[PDB]
Parts: sequence; C-alpha cells; structure tokens
Amino acid sequence: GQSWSLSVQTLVFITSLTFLPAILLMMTSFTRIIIVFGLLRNALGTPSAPPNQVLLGLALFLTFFIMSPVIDKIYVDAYQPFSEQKISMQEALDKGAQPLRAFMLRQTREADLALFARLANSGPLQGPEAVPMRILLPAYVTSELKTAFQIGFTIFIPFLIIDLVIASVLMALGMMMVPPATIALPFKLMLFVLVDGWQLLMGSLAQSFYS
Amino acid sequence: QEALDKGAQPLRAFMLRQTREADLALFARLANSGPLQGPEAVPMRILLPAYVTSELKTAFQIGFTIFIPFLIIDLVIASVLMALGMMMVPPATIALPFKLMLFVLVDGWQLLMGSLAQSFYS
Amino acid sequence: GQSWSLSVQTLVFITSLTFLPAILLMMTSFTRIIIVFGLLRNALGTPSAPPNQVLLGLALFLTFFIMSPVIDKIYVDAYQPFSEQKISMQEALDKGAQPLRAFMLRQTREADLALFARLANSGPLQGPEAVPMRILLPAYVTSELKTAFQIGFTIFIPFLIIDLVIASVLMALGMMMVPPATIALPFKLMLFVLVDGWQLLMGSLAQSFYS
Amino acid sequence: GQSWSLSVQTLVFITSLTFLPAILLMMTSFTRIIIVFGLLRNALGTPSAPPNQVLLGLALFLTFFIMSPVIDKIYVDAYQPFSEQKISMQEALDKGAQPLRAFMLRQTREADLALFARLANSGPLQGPEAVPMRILLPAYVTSELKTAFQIGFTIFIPFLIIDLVIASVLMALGMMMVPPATIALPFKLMLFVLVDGWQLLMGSLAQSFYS
Amino acid sequence: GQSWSLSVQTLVFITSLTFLPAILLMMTSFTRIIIVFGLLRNALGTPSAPPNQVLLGLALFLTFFIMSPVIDKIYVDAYQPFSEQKISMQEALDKGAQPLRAFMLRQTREADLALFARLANSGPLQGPEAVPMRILLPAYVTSELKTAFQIGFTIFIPFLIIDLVIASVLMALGMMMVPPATIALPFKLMLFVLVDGWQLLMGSLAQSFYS
Amino acid sequence: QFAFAAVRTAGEFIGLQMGLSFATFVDPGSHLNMPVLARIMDMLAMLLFLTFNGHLWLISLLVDTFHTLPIGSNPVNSNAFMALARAGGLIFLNGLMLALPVITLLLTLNLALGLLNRMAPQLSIFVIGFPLTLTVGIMLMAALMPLIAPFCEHLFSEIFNLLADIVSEMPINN
Amino acid sequence: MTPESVMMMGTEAMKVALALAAPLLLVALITGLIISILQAATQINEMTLSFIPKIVAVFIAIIVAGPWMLNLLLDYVRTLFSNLPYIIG
Amino acid sequence: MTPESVMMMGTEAMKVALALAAPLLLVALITGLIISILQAATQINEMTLSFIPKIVAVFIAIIVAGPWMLNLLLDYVRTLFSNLPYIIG
Amino acid sequence: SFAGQLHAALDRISDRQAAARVQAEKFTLGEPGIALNDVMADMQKASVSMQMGIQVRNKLVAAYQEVMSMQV
Amino acid sequence: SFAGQLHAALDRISDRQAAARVQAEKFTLGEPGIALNDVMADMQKASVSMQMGIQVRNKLVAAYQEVMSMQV
Amino acid sequence: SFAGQLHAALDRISDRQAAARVQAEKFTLGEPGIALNDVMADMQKASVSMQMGIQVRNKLVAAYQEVMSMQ
Amino acid sequence: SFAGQLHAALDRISDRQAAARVQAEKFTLGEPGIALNDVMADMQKASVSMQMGIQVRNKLVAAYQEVMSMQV
Repeated sequence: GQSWSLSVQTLVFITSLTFLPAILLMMTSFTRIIIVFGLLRNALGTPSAPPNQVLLGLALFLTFFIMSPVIDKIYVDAYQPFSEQKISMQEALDKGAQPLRAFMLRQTREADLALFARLANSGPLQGPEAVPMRILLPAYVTSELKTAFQIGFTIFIPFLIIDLVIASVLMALGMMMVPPATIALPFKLMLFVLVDGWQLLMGSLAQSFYS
Repeated sequence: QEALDKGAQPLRAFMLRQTREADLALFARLANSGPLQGPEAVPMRILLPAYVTSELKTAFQIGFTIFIPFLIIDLVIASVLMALGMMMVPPATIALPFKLMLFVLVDGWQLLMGSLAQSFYS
Repeated sequence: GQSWSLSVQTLVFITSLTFLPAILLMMTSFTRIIIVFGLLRNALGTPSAPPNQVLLGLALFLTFFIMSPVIDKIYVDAYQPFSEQKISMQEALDKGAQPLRAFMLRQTREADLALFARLANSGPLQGPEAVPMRILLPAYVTSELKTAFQIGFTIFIPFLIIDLVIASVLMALGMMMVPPATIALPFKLMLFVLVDGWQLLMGSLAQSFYS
Repeated sequence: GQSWSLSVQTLVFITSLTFLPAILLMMTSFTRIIIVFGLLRNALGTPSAPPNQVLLGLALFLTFFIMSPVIDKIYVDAYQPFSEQKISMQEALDKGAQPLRAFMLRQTREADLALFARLANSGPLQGPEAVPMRILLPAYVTSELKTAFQIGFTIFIPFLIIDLVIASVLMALGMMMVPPATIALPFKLMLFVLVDGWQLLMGSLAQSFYS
Repeated sequence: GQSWSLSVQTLVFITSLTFLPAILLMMTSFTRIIIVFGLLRNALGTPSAPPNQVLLGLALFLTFFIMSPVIDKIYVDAYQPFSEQKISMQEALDKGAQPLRAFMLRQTREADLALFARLANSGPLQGPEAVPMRILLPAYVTSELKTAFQIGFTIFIPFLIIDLVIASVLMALGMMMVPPATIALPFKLMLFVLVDGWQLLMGSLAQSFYS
Repeated sequence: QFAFAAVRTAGEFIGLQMGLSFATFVDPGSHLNMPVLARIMDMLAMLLFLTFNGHLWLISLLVDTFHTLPIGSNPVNSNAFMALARAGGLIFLNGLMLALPVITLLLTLNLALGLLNRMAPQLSIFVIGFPLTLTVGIMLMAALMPLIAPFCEHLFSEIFNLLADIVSEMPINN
Repeated sequence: MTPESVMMMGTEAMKVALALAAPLLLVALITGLIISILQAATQINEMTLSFIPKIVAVFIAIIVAGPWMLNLLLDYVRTLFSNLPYIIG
Repeated sequence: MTPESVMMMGTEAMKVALALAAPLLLVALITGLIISILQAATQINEMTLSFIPKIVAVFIAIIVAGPWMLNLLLDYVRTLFSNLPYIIG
Repeated sequence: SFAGQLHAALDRISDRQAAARVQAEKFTLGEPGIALNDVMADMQKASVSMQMGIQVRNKLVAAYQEVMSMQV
Repeated sequence: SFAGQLHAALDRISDRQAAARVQAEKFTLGEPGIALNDVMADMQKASVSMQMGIQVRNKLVAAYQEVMSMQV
Repeated sequence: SFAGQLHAALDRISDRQAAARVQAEKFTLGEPGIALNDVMADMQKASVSMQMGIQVRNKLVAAYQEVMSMQ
Repeated sequence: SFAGQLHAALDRISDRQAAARVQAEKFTLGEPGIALNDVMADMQKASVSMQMGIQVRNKLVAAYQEVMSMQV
C-alpha cells in the first residue's frame, strides 16, 4: 500500500503527541483512580490533607503498573515492525489500537454501548468485535465513572458508621454541643492506618481492574 | 457568495425549532423588524440571541429537576438526624454517600444522556 | 568512551529543572512534614492560625537541614567530579541518585515494597539494594504517608483529652447546654505555649527522621 | 572588590521582588500582628465581621510604623553609598542586612538558636553575632509563633472570665436553656467599646514588639 | 511642577485603579456599615439567613450616596479643571485628597491621632489640617471600629431585652423545660418589621456618620 | 435579587422554627442546617422568573434606559441610591406575609405542648418536641405550595414597578 | 411552563419526605411517650433518661423499614427523569 | 448492583453499630436504673445525682472492652476492602 | 519614604523619556548638531527604562495582591 | 519502558551529533576524504534531530504540567 | 550550600561578561593584538551564558511560586 | 464524516509530495521527457500545499486547546 511521506509522518506524530498524553490518560486509564482517591480523601474527614501532586504522582505510577501488559503488547506490535520498517503508519495505527480497543471493551458495560449505538443509528452488529472508536470511548468512560461512584460509596460506608456510633455514644453520655468530627477524626485516621487502608485499597483497585 | 447561504439555511432551520416565539417577538420589537403572520427567514441579528436565551432557560429548567432529588435526600436525612437529637452533626458527610449511592443505583448517567438527547430531538 | 554533547546535556538539565523542585521535593522529604503541620492546624481548633506561607517556609528550612548529610554526600560524589568535567552526565546522574535511593530504601515498608513488586510482576531480586527506583518510589511515598498519620494521631491526642475533660467538668455542674469549644481554645493554646510544642515537635520529628 | 555587571544586577533586583512578599513580610515583620489579630477576631465570637482586607491593611500599617528604625538604618546604609555608585551592591546587601539580623536577635528566643544550630550540626560558634543567617530565620519564626500564642491566650482570658460569669449568673437566675453566646456577645462588645480596646491594644502590641 | 509623558501617566493610572477595592473603599467609605450589617444579622438571631452576596451589594449603595457631596466636590474642582488642562495631573491628586482629609477628621475620634503621631515620631507641631496621610488612615480605621461598636451595642440591647422577658414568663407559667430561642424568634422579627427598623436604621446611619 | 432574598429568608425562617436554628450558639463550621429548607426556595424562585421571561424583561429595561440616559456628561443624580437601598424593606415584609400560616401554626403547637408541663413537668421537649414539630412543619409545606404560586409574582412586579420609575424618573430629575 | 408545573414539582418532593420520614418520626415519638409515662409514677429522672432507648428503637426501625424506604427514592427520580424532555415542553 | 445489596451492605454495616455500642449503652442505662431504684427510701435528691456514676461505669466499660471494640473494626473494613474486586461484579 | 522614592523614580523616568522625545522632535525637522546614532541610543534607553519600570510595577503589584489575598 | 526509550533516543541524538562534529573536524584538519557535501548535510540532519527533540520536550512538559495542575 | 552555589554562578557569569566587555574595549581603542574573530565569539559566549542563567532563574522562580501557592 | 475527510486531505498532500519526489528522481537519473521548470514548479506547489496543511493543523489544535482548557 501507499506510504505517507516523512514530512507528514512527523506532522501527524507531533500532533498526536498533543492529544495522547492528555486525553488518552484523562479518560482512558485512571479516571476511576483519581475519582476514588478524591472520594477517599473526602471520607477521611480531612480534605486536602495529602498533597494533590503526591496523589497525582502515585495515581500515575499505579496507572502505568496497571496498563503495563497492554502497553507492552502495543509497544512491540507497533514499534518493532515500525522500527524495522515492516509496516506503514496507517496500518500501524490500527494494529496498535486493536489490543487497546479489546482491553477497553473488556471493562465496559452493555446497556451504555447499546444506547450509544441506537443514538448513532449504526446498523446492528452480529459480532461484538466491530465497535468503532467513535462508539467505543463514551461507553467505557460512562462505565468507569459509574463504577467509581459505587466503589467510593463502599469506601465511605465504614467511616460513616464510625462517625455515627461515636456521635450516638457521646450524646448518650450527655455531650450535645461537642463536635464529633473533631473527635472522631483521630479515630477514623487510626482505623485507616491500622488496617493499612492505602496499600490494601490500591491493591484491591489493581485487582479489580485486572478482573 | 451563495454557498454560505446554502450552508447556513439548514442550520437556521434547525435552530428555529429550538428557539422560542416569545424571544423572537421581543427581539423583533427591539430591532423593529417585520413580524408578519407567517415566519420567514428570521434575520441573524434576532435568531441567535433568542436561541441563546432559550437554551439557557431550558438548561436551567433541566438543572433544577436534576438538583431536586439530592435536595429531597438532604431534607430527609437532616430531618431524621434532627428528630433523634443529633441536630449538630453535619449532614453533608452523611448526605453525600447517600446521594452518590442513589445516583449510581438509578443508573443516572445513561438515562440522563438519553433524556437529554431525546429532548434535543423533540 | 561515550557521553552526551553539550546541547543535549543542557537540554536534560533544563528539563530536570522542572521536575526537581516540584516533585523531587514534594514526594521525597517533607510531604509528611506538611501533613503533620496541617493536622496540627486542624487540631488547634482554628483554621489557618499559622499562615500557610510560614508553614511552608518552616517545612522547607527543616527539610533542607534534615537532608544536609545526603546533600554533602551527593555533592562530593557527583558535582566535584562533574564541575571539573572528570565524569560524564550519563553515569554522574546514577552516582548522584544512588545515596538518595539508599535513603528511600532505608525509609520504606517491606510489605509495601513486596506488594508493589508483585504488582509490577518482577520478583528476581536477590537483595534489598538491587531494587529499581521505579518500584522504590511508590512504596516510599506510601510509607511516608502512613507515618505522617501515625505521628498526626499522637499530635491529636492531647487536645482531645483537654476538650473531653473541660467539657465533662463544665457540664457536670448543670452547664450541659453551652459549647465548651470557645472555652477550651485558651486552655489548649496556653498548654501548647507553656510546653513549647513547636520547638519540641521539631526535634521530635528530626529524631524520627534519624530513626 | 569588583562589582557585578548591570545585567545581573537588575536580574537579581527583579528576582528578589518575588521573594519580597514572603521573606520580608511573612517571616520578618508582622506574623505576630496578624496572628494576634486573628486570635482576637476569634475571641470576639464573630469571625469575618472585621473583614480580612481591613485587618491586613491595619497590620501592614502597624508593621510599617514599627519597622521605622531598621527601615531608616537599612535605607541610609544601603541607598546612600549605592545611589552614587561608590560601593558594590553585593556587599551593600550584606552590610544593610546586618542590622536586620541585629534586630532579629533581640526579638528571637535565645534558647532556640542553640537548638537549631545543633540540628544543623554546625560547629561551635563563639560569640552572639557570628550566627549565620540560615539559622536565625527559622528560630525567629518559631519564637514569633510562641509569643503570638502567649499573647493570644492572655487576650483570651478576660473574655473567658466574662463568659463564665455571665453564664453562671444567667443559669442561677432561674433559666438554663438560654444560649449564653448570643447574650454575652453584646456585653463583650459594649465592654470593649467602653474600654477602647483597639487603641490600647495596638499601643501595647507595638510596645511589646519594639521594647 | 511639570507634567508627565503619556506613557508614564497611563502607567500610574491603571496601577491606581488596582488599589481601588482596598485603598479607597474598605478603609474610607463603608468599613463601619459592613460591621453594622454583620452584627445586625447576629442580633437578629438568624445567622447566615440574609445572604452575604446582597448585604455587601446593599452596603455599597448607601455609602456611595452618603459620599455624594465629597465625590461631586471632586468632580467640580478636579474633573472640570482637568478637562481644561489648566491643572497639573499631580496637582489634581493633591488638591482632591485635601478636602477628603478634612472629611476624615470629622469622622475621627478626638484622642486617636495623638497615638500614631507619637508612634511615628513626627512631633506635635501645629495645624490640625497640616497632618501627613500616614497618620490619618490607620487612625481613621481605629476610630471607625470604635464608633461601629458604639452604634453596634445600641441595637443589641433592645433585642436582648425581648429575649430575656419572653423567657421570664416561661418560668412563671410553668414552662420550665424550656426552649427559649424557637418561640422568641417569630416575635423578634414581627416587631422588627412592624416598626420597620430599616428606615430608622438607614436614617440613623446618615445623620450619625455626617455628625 | 431582593425577590430571591425575600424568598430565601422565608424558607430559612420556616426551618429555624423546628430544628434548623441550633446555630444560635457560637459560630459553627458548616451551617448544619442551610440546604435543609433553603435551597428548596432558593432555586424555585428562578423558575417562576422563567415562567414569564428570564432575561427578556430585563433586556427590555436596558434598551429603555438608553433612551432615558443617552450617555453624556450629566452627573448622576443623588437621593436615589437610598431609595433602592430602602426597598428592603420588603425582604422581611413579604417574608413574613408568606410566613403568616407557618409561623402561627407552629407556635400554636409549641404553645400547646408547653401546656402539658402542668400535667407532667418532665415533657422532655428534647425527646418529643422535635419529632412532633417536624411532621407538621413538613406537611404544611406540601399543602401550602399553591399559596406561593401567585405570591412570588407580587415581588417580581413590585420590584419591576420600583425599577421602572427609577430608570424613567431619573433623567427628568436633573 | 405554567405556574402549576412549577408548584407540582414541589409537592411530591415534600410528600416523599412526608412518606419516608413518617415511619422513623413516629417510632421516635412513640418510644419517647412510653418513657415519658415512665418519667411519671416515681418521676426520678436526670434530664430525659430516654436518649439510649430512643436511639436503639429507631435503629431497629431501620432494619424493619429497610428496602422499601430506599426503593421510594428510586422510582420517583425515574419518573422525574422520564419527563425531562417533557417538562420543558 | 441491585438495591438489595446496598440494603445488605447497610444491614451488615449498621449491625456493627449496635454490637459495638451495646456494652457502653447498656452499662449507662442500667447505671441510671440502679440509682433510680436506690433513689427510693427518702427519695430526696438534688437534681439528678446520676451523671457522674455514668462516667466511671462507661469509662471502665471501655477499658474492659478494649481491643475487641477495635478488633471488630479491623475485620469488618478489611473484608469490604478485600471485596472491592467483587462488589464491582 | 516609599512614596517619595516612587515619585522620584517616576518623575526621573518620565523626564528622560520626554527629553528623548524632544531630541527626536528636534532632529525630525533637520536641526543642526543632532546625530542619528545619538537619537537612536536615547530612544532605546528610554524604551528600556520604561520596560524596567513596567516590569517592577507588575512584580510589586503581584506581590501586594499575593500578600493581601491570604487568609487571616 | 519510558526511561529506556528516552535514554535510547537521547543517546542516538548525541551519537549523530558527535559523528557530524568529528567528520567536520577531520575535514577542517585537512585530511583528504571529505568533499564538503557530507559535513554540511550531516550538520543539517543533526540540527533537524535537535529541533525534533526540543519540540518533543516542549510538548511533553506542556502535557505534564497540564495533567499535574488539575484541581483534584 | 544553594546560596553559595548561586553566588558563585552569578560571580562567574559577571566575570565572563566583564572579560568580554574589556576585550571589546581594548579592540575598539585600537590596541594591537585583537583580530575581531575572538571578540564576537566571546560576546556570543557571554550572551548564551546569560541566557542559560535567566532560563534557570525563570524555572526556579516558577517552581517556588507554584510550591508556595500550594495548600 | 470528519476523520475520513482529514485522512483524505492528508492522503492528497502525501500523494502530491510523492509525485514531486518521484518526478525529481526520474529527472536526476537522466530520463528524457522531464522538464526542469516543470519539476521546480511541482515542488513549489507541493511546498505550498504542505504549508497550508501545517497552518490548518496549527489553527485546529489552537482552537481545540482553547475550547478544552476552559472550566465548566
């Protein structure tokens, strides 16, 4: 097949270097991670206690570790033929996107993609392995931001229970105008650090992403 | 010189449905344009602001109805908290988990976007 | 021999000048210090009683002092052979980063390191020293975050005790329905200034860093 | 001694202005004043009633007035030999900053400079004048925090007395559910306006800070 | 007394515009009014019920109207001569602030100027009008605080009396539980709006400020 | 926003009569009671603005102000800022007029409960009083909604009548 | 939108609150009344002495109420989201 | 996830609330009851003379309880954190 | 005095710029004794003085905003 | 990995520039074998490589700043 | 320390600029020994050194302000 | 149809550049029938097309950044 000239190959590569770090990271890989981290920070009872830069760096590292396998697959299948000039850029794009599309489709829901297809008026697909990139992304994004909320709620529940029980016992013992939050916050923090909330939570999130 | 008009006519036709008759009439009164019994080729000076304000109005109308369920949840949790003698506990740390649980449980995103698309269509 | 030309060397230096103050300082030494400062600010029962700029300046001065021996080590081991062009940047960077890598390894949690290694799917290590910085950094961040809250709860304890005792003694005589928070603040501040919490706490955290 | 070129002179002159809001104001001039004002506003029982802008403007005016001797000394000893270019700005900076260190020495705690020097692991420095500038500043800031907390507690005590007396008498009158906060606040404000607390408070703070 | 170039004239004009929220509004015009509005909300017994977005907006209307003679005097004697270009640009600023300085003296206490004059070491000298601006502004703020509280506690007492008397009949009638705040709140606002104290309040501010 | 603010205060005052006035003590953190019964009317008011016109009536005022004020060297007239500042005024006036049924009915229940002290001085209003008021107070809200439908229209026209005269009588006031 | 459409939305919002809270509100007062009667007939009490049983009483009511209270908010919002393209027009 | 799981999640979470608070609330309630029956036979009191006994009874109750109060907290949250890769599906 | 020093600097820069403009005006109508290199150098010096003034003004106003826009 | 790829790219850029420089030095030393049609071409290609590297650096740092400055 | 290193770097840059300026002065005075092919090179070296210095200053000040504006 | 149109535009640009390159390659090897003015004009047209393409790319990416950097 025809091959694009180098002058336009560098142009398209540099242009892709604008979108790929921003959007392909924001709405593809760790949006759920940052959402649940923010929710956990809120639930800890001390908002903005961990540095935002530290949280973002840790989230990025966990994201890289999570997507290491698919990154390796696309890396070999794209670069190595491209490095040896085996394939052209046009076919290399699709060949690299195929495993990424498969991984993205592995995690999404069904009703979201059905609704999106019905909205887009696309013809029915008898085979699941035919969703275009136009229709794949929004379904994955909405599935991710749907599961993030329930994971965050599950994280929230124990701290809510602790706050409720401490407020109830304080008011039963007779302290009405005593702010429970300023008293329960050390207890919530101790529970979290003693049960190892950070390491266990990130491990559980990684396992959930794997399965 | 004619391609611009040919490409703009369908867009104006689509936007006219989303506009509102009251806004069009008020802007016609402001800009001293011919009202007529039958609408025909509303000028650009009048059509665009009417669409802008109509979209703002419908956006606020949808936003109010989206906000209402969370307000109901806040009201009920605050009432039950106050009734038992916990008037000084902040309901925000309590309401928010319930709000998020309801939002994820009712599958809010998919039906919300579907409703918005259907409203835009008709 | 191999090395890098002057243009690429200065390009790398300028690029590293962006990361160095933001993250190489944020997530390496004083994140737990600023976390402890924020926790103390919350414990004092007053938002931003010590100004944020003053807190950040004190934390920066404290971490500069703390890292002084490692600073001298990395200076005498990298800059002197490099300021007289007796070594190339390629291995000078590794030699300079080695002592900081050792410090991070010393201040790490074995459970976190093992979990991160298993997540990264790399378990061929024969000794703790041969770990890569890629797997060392997140574990170090997690351990520092854990010890930050571990110190923070201990910081919280005394003010909680004061609040509880003042509330109990205040409401035991029929004054149940009046907030004792406004009355506990002067006593907590008096106790802190009388025990000299700032100077004692700085030495305590420095000794914690020295383990 | 030689003099820096005009380019680097104006470069450092512009660069210092970025540090000016912090290094000259926050850790040198009016941290005590702003902390005392914040604590007084807290003690009055209605924060944000004295607006933050007005409070900061008053603090700026007070610190500008109280820095009159050191400002004049640095102004003469720097500008007068530098205006007609008889000495280099690089030595004029240190010669003008020395009296600022002399002023800092009086206000700082004499028992914390030794602690900071031991933390920095500096060698035994004979004499009270040869203290390096890198050690004086954090100790001065810590002393400022200590004295600000002390002054805040001292100001708190009379308001605590007033609140306790009012609450006790109102509860002994034959009614216990009356909120003393809304009742004692007008009495505290009337007492403060009768005593004219602003003028005498500012005078006492200036006297304590100047000596 | 010469004029300036066009470039410098617009440089200081925009910079002077930056100080407008601080140097001219919060310390000259309505610093008393905002405190009255804030305290009145506290006195009403309905904290945070009137939004602070409209209260601040309401205040600027009143202070602009009460400052109309001053600004109109500036318009006549500065804007018109400036349009004729028969007055220097710097001359207008000097000749516009001077009548304002006499205005500030009217709304300043009798025994507060002497504090800063001794503090600034300017000396008594002679001439009440011949006073530097450095003394006028902080003294104006301090005086404004004093009169704000003096006009403040005037309004607190009538509301506090109503709260006290309604609680007294509770003990006589057997209502000894007894919730004082909930029952008294409707009666507080009914008398507040039946007599329409706002018109009395707005009228009081006009005459008291001018004196 | 005076029409909004009067509506905002009316909802808050209803809440303060049952359980939302516990911030009467020293300044707390979050209000603990603000979104309970304020945002219900803090945002319903703007809908009634959209029932007639959102910006159309305000824009029509702006065009007419240009006819009244042709942009010139005429100084801004005095004795007008005070009048619009004096308008609220109606913030508490119309607030209580809407609050006439809720304030009276809740207080009558408060008075009725207190009378039981002579039969039992241990009524424990911290136990029984709050639950009893909440159910009645919430019930009054649903059944009093139609009363609010024309009432909000009162403030809109009255402020419009106030605004129409100010922008029209000011140019002839010079 | 006619003004009826504005006010009709505020009705069921309060009614669901009326429907949801009433089982919990009634339990709180019923338990209090029993102790209030116990607060008579040798009336020795501290202030109310009823706080501990009241918290437990409504606590068990959460188990008794449970799902159908949660299910109330689930369908009402779906009805509200069903008319979003229809409330505007 | 169906709303039943949330009720199940709530039920297990709320059941912890009763069990943990049970030793503290029971000892406080019986302490008032113990005084009240002992406040016959010249029932004369000052106002309450009962709050301070609640302190020491509950205070020692927490001490004797000790770790098992925290031990349950360690286990209940650990299962929920471990079940995060399962609550998704 | 900060105000006095500021006024002195501002009048000095304004006067130098005005003198440069007067020099350019004098040269533009063919007056004798004026050098093109001299007028260009004066124009450049005036421009660089203006640049320094605007830079220091921006830095100072930013610092003032930062110090006055904090929480007390 | 990212670090490995960055090191490989920088090392190959440096090797290209060093080869061009040594060829130019051999030419200017007078040693026969360089026709001036290779040194200039290699220098231009090295400049192209450096331009590509600096553009990639700018894009990468911009993206990193954008993703790091997000308000979480 | 960092302050000492910055002071040394500034002194070095100023020394290079001063050497270039004095060499240019010697050339323009007519003093023999300058061939105009080294004064330009020295001026360019001084300019690139100053450019590197100002770039480093910009990076450091931006980092300082963004780390001071944190919370 | 947006990505398809963009790919068609890139296809046309690359095809024109390839045609210019192959024509120049055919000329420089001595094949008759190719005119120097013709190949120069074709190369200039290809360069103009590439410049138009890069201008469009810059405008589009600037618009994208401006429209997606705002806060909702």
